[PDB]
Amino acid sequence: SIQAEEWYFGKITRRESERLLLNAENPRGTFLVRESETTKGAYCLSVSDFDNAKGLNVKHYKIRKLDSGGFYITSRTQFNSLQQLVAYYSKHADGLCHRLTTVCPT
Ligand SMILES: CC(=O)N[C@@H](Cc1ccc(C(C(=O)O)C(=O)O)c(C(=O)O)c1)C(=O)N[C@H]1CCCCN(Cc2ccc(-c3ccccc3)cc2)C1=O
Repeated sequence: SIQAEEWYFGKITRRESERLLLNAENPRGTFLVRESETTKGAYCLSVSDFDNAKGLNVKHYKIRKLDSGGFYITSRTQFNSLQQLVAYYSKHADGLCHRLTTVCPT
């Protein structure tokens, strides 16, 4: 269960995820997974980033889940679970702003 994961914030809004991720103490890759605000069945991976150009900022990546069982950000790279997906992105930046590092503080 996703509801078991400490990085799963469930039904929080996009604005709220930005409020939590825009904390000065968050290093790049601080993240949380929440429900998509407008796509039934989808989730969103909200991630903190930082560069001199934009300072501290947030990126939101939609996560799709097929009834066929696969979870993914890009259909080319699928996982059997949301947990496996988070594990993979904690080791690979790929198309993300930074590899996932630590769960977002509230
Ligand atoms: C309004 C907004 O924040 N849009 C997000 C997408 C998005 C997320 C959540 C909701 C949203 C919510 O906020 O709840 C909702 O679902 O309703 C909505 C929305 O408003 O509809 C839309 C966006 O454009 N993110 C960027 C994020 C930065 C990269 C650029 N890109 C395209 C992309 C390219 C590559 C990859 C990639 C990643 C890993 C590996 C390989 C490739 C992923 C995305 C994105 O999707």
